[PDB]
Amino acid sequence: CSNEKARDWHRADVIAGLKKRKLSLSALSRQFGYAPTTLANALERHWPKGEQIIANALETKPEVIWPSRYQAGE
Repeated sequence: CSNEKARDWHRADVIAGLKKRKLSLSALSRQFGYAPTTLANALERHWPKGEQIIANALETKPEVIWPSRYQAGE
């Protein structure tokens, strides 16, 4: 019924995976300035630039945390 964690990283695979080192949507938010609400709402809101902030911490690409949303190829 609820896809919640459809194919992308669970809301917990995001924070649990990231927080596994030293990251929390609350810290990355004030580290750049955007209130904690912005970073959080960046999970379902229209703002692909918010995922860059998170993926940047893993030195990876957002296409790795949300692959089923990106499929136009490369």
